[PDB]
Amino acid sequence: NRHYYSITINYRKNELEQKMLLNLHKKSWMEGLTLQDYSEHCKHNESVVKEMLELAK
Amino acid sequence: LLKLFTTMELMRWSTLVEDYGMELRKGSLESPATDVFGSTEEGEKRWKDLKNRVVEHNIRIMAKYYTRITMKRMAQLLDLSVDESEAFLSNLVVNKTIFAKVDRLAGIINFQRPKDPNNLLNDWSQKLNSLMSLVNKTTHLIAKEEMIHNLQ
Repeated sequence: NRHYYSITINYRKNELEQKMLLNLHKKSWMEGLTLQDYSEHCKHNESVVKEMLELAK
Repeated sequence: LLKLFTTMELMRWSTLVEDYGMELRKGSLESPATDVFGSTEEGEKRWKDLKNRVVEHNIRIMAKYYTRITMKRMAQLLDLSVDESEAFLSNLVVNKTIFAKVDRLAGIINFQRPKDPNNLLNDWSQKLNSLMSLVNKTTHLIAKEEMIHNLQ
């Protein structure tokens, strides 16, 4: 620290970055039409999840 | 060859009787037909097992379609006895006919309608139908939405 110090750091975010990046990340965790991969798991509950339910038991 | 290629329509072999007869008669091409019939029994095995081979192959083609051809009526259209059709079933038991359904009362056979487990079969069909409608509905919707932009 002698002859060598530091400074604080803060951030800033406007509404365009907040909604564009927020909706962009939510969409990055969502689907295209948002209805595609729902029935995939709804019907995988009868085929694949049954093994996870038996192992869970 | 085109009739034996695929999608064999159920036709009468009497039209092929004169075709094979003239195939033995004409000498311009495929002349050694009498050499095919050289032996007294080999040609008979090739002919009986030939008509048998196509009368089994057409069954293997129509077996893909689930149209329920009602082989009881098919035996009437083919003008043959049901006993050699039971022998044809004796050729199907070695031709892997294990995926079929028979009836004690009637004579109609079923090449489909299994126990149908809903977790595998209806699961698969509902997956391909629903998902295919979802992504196929997804493509031309926004694709046409881009096609209408050029009108401005």
